[PDB]
Amino acid sequence: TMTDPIADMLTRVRNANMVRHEKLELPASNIKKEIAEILKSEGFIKNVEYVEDDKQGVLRLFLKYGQNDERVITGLKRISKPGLRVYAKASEMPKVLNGLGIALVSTSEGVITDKEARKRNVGGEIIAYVW
Amino acid sequence: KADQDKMTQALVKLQEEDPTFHAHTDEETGQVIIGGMGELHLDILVDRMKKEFNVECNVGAPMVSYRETFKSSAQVQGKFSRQSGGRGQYGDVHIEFTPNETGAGFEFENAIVGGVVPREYIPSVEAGLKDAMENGVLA
Amino acid sequence: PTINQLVRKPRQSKIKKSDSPALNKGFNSKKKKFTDLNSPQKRGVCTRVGTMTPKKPNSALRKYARVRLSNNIEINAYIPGIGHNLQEHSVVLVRGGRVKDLPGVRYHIVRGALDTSGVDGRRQGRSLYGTKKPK
RNA sequence: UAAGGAACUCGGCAAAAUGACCCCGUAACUUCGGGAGAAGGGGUGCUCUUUAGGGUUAACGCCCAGAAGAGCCGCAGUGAAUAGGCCCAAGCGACUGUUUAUCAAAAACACAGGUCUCUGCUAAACCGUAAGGUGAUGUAUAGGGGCUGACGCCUGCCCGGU
RNA sequence: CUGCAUUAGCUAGUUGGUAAGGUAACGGCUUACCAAGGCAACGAUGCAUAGCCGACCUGAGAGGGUGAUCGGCCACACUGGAACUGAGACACGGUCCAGACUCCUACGGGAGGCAGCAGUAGGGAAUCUUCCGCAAUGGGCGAAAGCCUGACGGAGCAACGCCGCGUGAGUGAUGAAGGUCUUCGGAUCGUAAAACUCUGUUAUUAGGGAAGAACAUAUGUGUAAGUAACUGUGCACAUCUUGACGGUACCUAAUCAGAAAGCCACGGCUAACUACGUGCCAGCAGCCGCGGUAAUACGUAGGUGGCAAGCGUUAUCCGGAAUUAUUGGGCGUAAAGCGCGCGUAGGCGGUUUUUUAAGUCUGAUGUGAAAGCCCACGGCUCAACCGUGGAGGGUCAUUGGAAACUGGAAAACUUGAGUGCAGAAGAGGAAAGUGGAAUUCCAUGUGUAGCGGUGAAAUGCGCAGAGAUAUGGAGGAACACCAGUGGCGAAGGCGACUUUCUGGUCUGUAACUGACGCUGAUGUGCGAAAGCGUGGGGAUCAAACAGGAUUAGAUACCCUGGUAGUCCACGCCGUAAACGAUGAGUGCUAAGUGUUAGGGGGCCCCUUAGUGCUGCAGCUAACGCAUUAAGCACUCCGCCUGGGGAGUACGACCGCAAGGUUGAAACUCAAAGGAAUUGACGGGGACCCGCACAAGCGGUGGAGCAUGUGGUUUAAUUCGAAGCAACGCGA
RNA sequence: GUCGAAGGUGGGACAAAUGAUUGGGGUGAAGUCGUAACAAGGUAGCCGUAUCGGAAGGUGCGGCUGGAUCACCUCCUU
RNA sequence: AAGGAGGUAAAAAUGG
Ligand SMILES: [Mg+2]
Ligand SMILES: [Mg+2]
Ligand SMILES: [Mg+2]
Ligand SMILES: [Mg+2]
Ligand SMILES: [Mg+2]
Ligand SMILES: [Mg+2]
Ligand SMILES: [Mg+2]
Ligand SMILES: [Mg+2]
Ligand SMILES: [Mg+2]
Ligand SMILES: [Mg+2]
Ligand SMILES: [Mg+2]
Ligand SMILES: [Mg+2]
Ligand SMILES: [Mg+2]
Ligand SMILES: [Mg+2]
Ligand SMILES: [Mg+2]
Ligand SMILES: [Mg+2]
Ligand SMILES: [Mg+2]
Ligand SMILES: [Mg+2]
Ligand SMILES: [Mg+2]
Ligand SMILES: [Mg+2]
Ligand SMILES: [Mg+2]
Ligand SMILES: [Mg+2]
Ligand SMILES: [Mg+2]
Ligand SMILES: [Mg+2]
Ligand SMILES: [Mg+2]
Ligand SMILES: [Mg+2]
Ligand SMILES: [Mg+2]
Ligand SMILES: [Mg+2]
Repeated sequence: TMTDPIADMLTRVRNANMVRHEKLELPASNIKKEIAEILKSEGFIKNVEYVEDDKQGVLRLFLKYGQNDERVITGLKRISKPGLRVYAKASEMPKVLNGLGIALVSTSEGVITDKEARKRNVGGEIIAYVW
Repeated sequence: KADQDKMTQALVKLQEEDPTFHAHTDEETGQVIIGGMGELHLDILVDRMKKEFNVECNVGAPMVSYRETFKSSAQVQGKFSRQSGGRGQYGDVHIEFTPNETGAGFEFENAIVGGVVPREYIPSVEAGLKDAMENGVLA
Repeated sequence: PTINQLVRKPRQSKIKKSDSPALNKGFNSKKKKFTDLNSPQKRGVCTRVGTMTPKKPNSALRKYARVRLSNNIEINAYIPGIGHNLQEHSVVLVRGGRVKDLPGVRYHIVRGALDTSGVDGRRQGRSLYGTKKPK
């Protein structure tokens, strides 16, 4: 059965991006919503909507494409997994694409990006890479 | 025979000790021969090898490598036909064997006229003769 | 495999075999046993000396000796160079390196060591055949 | 019965040795029952002290029966008598049985098992001249005869001759 | 902080308690008593191997390999046991006992332990002097001088390693001789050489000549505690004296280019090519390979390349090897998905709220010796080397903080998972019963000479009446049409009909429970056919087998028979190309068109679950897969790591047996493999054409003769041509 | 007197070496016999199982397509 | 009209 909702969400985003879809609806959760908000703030997606219905709610992402129809999201990679969880220190925080990408992290100070983790000098569980 | 290496080492050491005692291997007979100044010398050396070097050895008269020869001359023929199965083979030769002058050694002559035996096979015939003579015919 | 599978059964590397097993063994006579020790060469006594025919497509009468080594292991060792002065009971030094033509010949007899003589008339690459500098 | 210990002899024939009870311990192989008392070891008398019990009785008493400790004596304590020698292998017969009363006990017979064959009942087979019987007060999962001989794995070719 | 399960059970002072004894000390450390505890799949026990570390080698790293020299810790001192003395030993150059071995002896009896430094013998491919001195540092004793110190400081030997410097430098065309090649002009060795000039690092000779040396002691004073006061004691300042190395390092002066270059390689990888000799020989070779007369691959020579007091070879380790893949690989066809269920441990797990701080993150403190590696600086003329600082190295510990995620605790939700309610189809399974067609056999009527079979035949059956035909009977086995990329089942599998018992699945609904789920090692069951046991049954077909045929032979294919078996019951076996060669669960990602079983809204549309075909994105070595993924992802399991050897051997477990499961190695090769391409080929195919058939005229084959050929004969019958495409052919 | 090394006796366990003889395996040169597989390989091949035969292999039962193929019907795709 | 899936006939000497 389902074992990694975050991986499912990332794969939904990847598949929609490949097929060049405009919107993407998935079941919601707080971690997923925070991930989507980070993506929007960083500019990888266009908009995020939350539908506060029954059954845990729905997230409705809107993907972003640049000029020439180029895809803003090149790739998403799950880093920490149920089968093996990954943590890093503040001084060991990895840079995605030499800084051109973001590493979504989960920290005592909320789920943030690797840039914010380095700035605040904190580590945590490296949820994902996005570039 | 398990003490042959010990025997060789003892022979080496004994030759270093005693210039007049010699040990050598004879190719033809494959025997190791010990040479000395006399029966007493060799007996003392044999006992010393047996006891000091703990290699019990037995000694005897050296073997004499005999030879064979033909006393009578004769013209002979050798034919070999093996066409019956699979690859077929054919060979034929007529050779006159003559008692050579003693000490002159083997002598092969090629009195072939008309190319009855192709010149390619003549060296092979000579080599076959050499091998068959290396192998004894009487003893 | 899953990470759990690797934790349960870790990965296992292939084991490497020596090309010259006979050189990896010494012998203790007092305890009458073998011992694991890597030697670059071993002394031996030529049990036999003669010629072998190479496997196809090569053709020759390649000179070799059957040698019993100081550790009591019997091997076939090639005799390199042109002409040699080796017979049965000769004491020779044996190093690694097989002869590809010769199936069961997995070692070489060093030239210019112990009984084995240097190659007569050799002038180029002499150190490989134990020949002194002519000068 | 000194020393020896199978050197005897066709052959250890005879003899010697083992032998009871308790405790420890016990191999190959096996049809899983066994082999097994395998083997190989230890203990064993008497006195006293302390002390768990069982049967029968109101109880006393009577009977059975252990454990621990400390002592004593001898060359020796199942102090006599009675009471397995053991082991490793091979042939044969599976086995318990049976046999030449009176020179043969066995590898011979028998055997449970196998197979072939006869027999539809007034059966076939058997005894008898017959009557009359056995078979059987049975009925083919039965009855007679031949051969084989537990069990395991198997049982090839020839129907010309008789 | 190590390998093995082809090691699964281990433990009886064993685990705990009580009492005592014992020890520097706590303690089953030991004994007495009571209890039955203790360890172990988080790997006990057993077996094998091993001194551990700082560090060292390698690698970009992650890792892999190693544990010399130097430092720390441990253990041992011919082997085993014991205690004595002592602060300390159960003691390398102590004791006692036992043991092995060895030695001396006057035969009465005695002695010894180099894994201390040298050295001997032996083993080995292989590792040094039976050297000098306590002058320096350190140690024991002494008040001290001092004695002892094979620690140590030195010297001797070894290219064993690293580092440094040599073997000369400038000019030198007149391209000198001579070697090698040549196109016979020349090219090359070559500014190389010769010659002139220069230098002395090195070397020889002769002189000077350190540091390492602080001291201790002794002799002079000064000062400080104490003294009633000295001698003394501590401290401070001066003086005599102390070197194995060693007359060594180093410096100076003179003489000479004179004494001082070798090794490997030159086919590709890989820098460097020509001539002779050889001729699959001799020989080379790390792989691919080279060598049979034109060898850049064998040997020599010239030249060239790489290195250089070293250069090559062998051995071993890491790398390249992403070739065990955490970083960083795979399993449709290349090696790889268990034949399939059911299910234990474990791994993993849906949404929200509160709480905890085990993981997770962050700060402080202590420690991670020294040496080493790295960075910097300083000293040897440089460098190696030496010295001094810095930096690094913990999965380390104590302590203070954060709460997002994982973990724990509490409380809710219905989306997953089940249940209820209403419906659907089904060769799902088990047991009894009924039925038609057909085959074989038996009996009888009619009937005559064949039947059967094959490419063609024969065996065989039949004149005793076969085969054919009609009727009846006996018995076994399978269910024609329906029938379908159709249905059902986890897989194997399930097809006449009827009855009974029974499993699963799908559709809609939204009462109901509230995460109860997924996977699944070990385990436990099912599992085509053949096969095994017992008892039945026996038509057909048919291993074995017999005969006939074919054939060179034919232990076959073909024909005639024919036993096991094929069927049933109950047990056993447990394997198949048990296949979709594709593990299970879950979600997500264009479309078109069928079909099975349903549902909803108007023949149409929508929809659920299957079953097919076609086809995007994406994937793939390609073939191909593609909402029934081989795409994109997460969880769990099984499996792979070149081909043989080999699914073999050994061990173990299972089986009546046959065999099954688990499962190596030595050795051997440089391939083995996959997909696709072009050819060629096929006792593969389709089509098209041709005096190839067909239509037709005339011939040859028959006769005589001409001629050529084969055969035979001869002294010779010359040689050549042999299917078409030899034969009135060379002629 | 307790403990106690070595020793002795006994039946077992495990490991190594060695052994008349024996079994398959690998390699090797033009050896001998046949021709199983690759084309429909001249009987499609292969898988499991049973049995037979000098040998490859043949034969039986079930399975697979990783099988060529002339005529027929039955469907599906463009 | 051309391709994919199932069933199913008839034929057959031997060696290249
Ligand atoms: Mg007597
Ligand atoms: Mg007596
Ligand atoms: Mg006797
Ligand atoms: Mg006698
Ligand atoms: Mg008797
Ligand atoms: Mg009997
Ligand atoms: Mg009698
Ligand atoms: Mg009698
Ligand atoms: Mg009998
Ligand atoms: Mg018989
Ligand atoms: Mg050791
Ligand atoms: Mg690497
Ligand atoms: Mg001492
Ligand atoms: Mg000593
Ligand atoms: Mg020493
Ligand atoms: Mg030596
Ligand atoms: Mg690696
Ligand atoms: Mg495969
Ligand atoms: Mg499968
Ligand atoms: Mg340090
Ligand atoms: Mg069956
Ligand atoms: Mg037949
Ligand atoms: Mg299988
Ligand atoms: Mg499979
Ligand atoms: Mg569908
Ligand atoms: Mg064939
Ligand atoms: Mg075939
Ligand atoms: Mg047959």
